[PDB]
Amino acid sequence: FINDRGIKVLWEEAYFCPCLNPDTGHPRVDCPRCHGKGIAYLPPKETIM
Amino acid sequence: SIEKKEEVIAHNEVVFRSLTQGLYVKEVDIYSDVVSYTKDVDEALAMPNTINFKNSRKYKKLIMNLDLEPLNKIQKVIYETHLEGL
Amino acid sequence: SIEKKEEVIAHNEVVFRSLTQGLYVKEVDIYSDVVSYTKDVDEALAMPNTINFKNSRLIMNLDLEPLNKIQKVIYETHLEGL
Amino acid sequence: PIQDAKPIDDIVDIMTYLKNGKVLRVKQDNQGDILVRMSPGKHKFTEVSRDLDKESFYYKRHWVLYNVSVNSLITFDVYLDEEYSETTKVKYPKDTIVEYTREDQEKDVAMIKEILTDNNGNYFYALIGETMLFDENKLNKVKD
Amino acid sequence: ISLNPIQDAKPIDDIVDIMTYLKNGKVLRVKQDNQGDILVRMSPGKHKFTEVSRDLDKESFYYKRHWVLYNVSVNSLITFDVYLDEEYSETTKVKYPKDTIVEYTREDQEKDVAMIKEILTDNNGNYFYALIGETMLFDENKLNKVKD
Amino acid sequence: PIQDAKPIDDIVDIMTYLKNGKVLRVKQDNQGDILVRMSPGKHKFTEVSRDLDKESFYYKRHWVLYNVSVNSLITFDVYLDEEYSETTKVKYPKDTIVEYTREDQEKDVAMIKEILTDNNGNYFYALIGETMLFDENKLNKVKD
Ligand SMILES: [Zn+2]
Repeated sequence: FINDRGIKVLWEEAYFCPCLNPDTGHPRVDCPRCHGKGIAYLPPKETIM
Repeated sequence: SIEKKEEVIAHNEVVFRSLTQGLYVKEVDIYSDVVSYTKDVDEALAMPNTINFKNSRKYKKLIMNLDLEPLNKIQKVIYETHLEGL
Repeated sequence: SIEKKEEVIAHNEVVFRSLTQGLYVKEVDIYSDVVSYTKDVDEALAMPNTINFKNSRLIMNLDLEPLNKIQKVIYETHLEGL
Repeated sequence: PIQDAKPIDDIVDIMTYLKNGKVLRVKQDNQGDILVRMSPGKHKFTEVSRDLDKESFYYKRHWVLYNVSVNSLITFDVYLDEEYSETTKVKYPKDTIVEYTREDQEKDVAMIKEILTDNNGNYFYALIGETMLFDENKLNKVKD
Repeated sequence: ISLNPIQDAKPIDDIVDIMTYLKNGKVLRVKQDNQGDILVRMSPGKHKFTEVSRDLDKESFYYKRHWVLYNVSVNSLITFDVYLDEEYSETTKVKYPKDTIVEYTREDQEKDVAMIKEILTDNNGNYFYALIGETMLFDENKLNKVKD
Repeated sequence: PIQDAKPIDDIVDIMTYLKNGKVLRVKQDNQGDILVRMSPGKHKFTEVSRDLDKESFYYKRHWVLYNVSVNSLITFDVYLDEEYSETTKVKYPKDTIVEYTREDQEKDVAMIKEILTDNNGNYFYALIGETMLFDENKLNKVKD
């Protein structure tokens, strides 16, 4: 049922980047893992949803 | 008689040198080509190289220039405790 | 290699230590006789290491093992190539 | 000849090198290049990196898990990471559609079979079905 | 008055031999933890690619297996035990496989643990078990397994 | 021999001691040890404690009701709390999977049957199916 009514979608999990400032607790403006957002992401997983 | 020893890193940043001219870069243009130079290490186009700032993007064009020699400028402070007897 | 270096002596003191237990002095009484001991090397009771003080008061106990403590702090830089 | 490429043929050799722990470089189509690696320690699993440049004091590679498909390895070209050459400065890449003229002044299409050069830097090209060498000008890059 | 010993389906641990067999085209059977047991194969012909089938039986004249293209993962092979489909079979799903440590009662009423070195079968299909240090072959009911 | 263990065999003796009111120690599997007790006063019911150390001016045991199962008592090992020994300093515990070699240089597995020591502290071990004693080095701790 789910595979039938769903749409193909890329699922990528979220995790806090190591680049977070240890003292303020807020992220670097630019880094490869996360582009200013304080949360990085894992490789995508193909999924129907 | 070093009773104890400790080391600290204050700064760790990259600095570039021209292979032939022997000068250190200080400024670049919009295209990121060198505009100015200095013969002073204390005044250079420092790129941070701490743990968080690795894998930068600001100076990719500068890095690939074969005329430039990157240097890892690192500053340290080391504390040594001596016990010299009576 | 080294591009620039300088050495300075932040402190120079005399530390008192027991001969039997091996623990350094931490706290003392009115006459400066020992009431507490500590295993730490830095927190131990200490006095300036200069002749004037020594002439100005070893004096507290017969456990005669003072220790001249000297602290060296060094500033240096490197230019490590690729 | 030129030493700028040393592709691996058998997947068995690829797996053997992965067991040894040496990094690999895996090309893609209209897409970024990939590095692949076997994780160390107790648990063995594949890891990938989107970065390509050599490790240094100012540049460190990032590794993450991924369910790499054997289809990619067997199909796509693979190299040893340490011995890979970034570019060979030639107008036409290897395995590229090209056009030429035969000995009887007949036009024909082909793909590049070999890329060669002399000691003076002049580049000669050999096409499929043509043993003789062709000048860079004599070739023509066919549009997709 | 018996049948000769029956070999157990040796699991394959080294990835290199797995890949070599696959390149040779020999069928592989993968015991997935989550979604059961599947077959894995390399496509014949020039267009090389991995294929999967859930037609989970030995090939027969009346039962021909159907193969679907799939992007089998290296990690799947490594973490999951894999067997050659020529060996893995319903013939002998022995309760106590070879090299398994089992608890057996000795004649002196003292329970001992020994590793099964050899297993065979007889006319009735029983499972005779050989234990190190003893010659007499035990039966299924006498033995016991200790886990963890 | 060593006096570090005195397990109870019959559950009847366990119930008899519980009637007398003496505390018991009941082991668990990959889990904390338990103390069990019979409540005093008019109403009789079992009580348990997660604490193990001896009562003192600085340490008091905590008791609560619980529907203790006879299965645990009959299956798990049980000791008198007062006479229990915390540890016997030996490499291998009793009833542990071990590996050794027989007299004919044949390798075999077994469990420890007895734990022994001499007056000098040297520890000897006896395995199931082996009357002779084995050195600590001669044994091998089998991995689960
Ligand atoms: Zn980040």
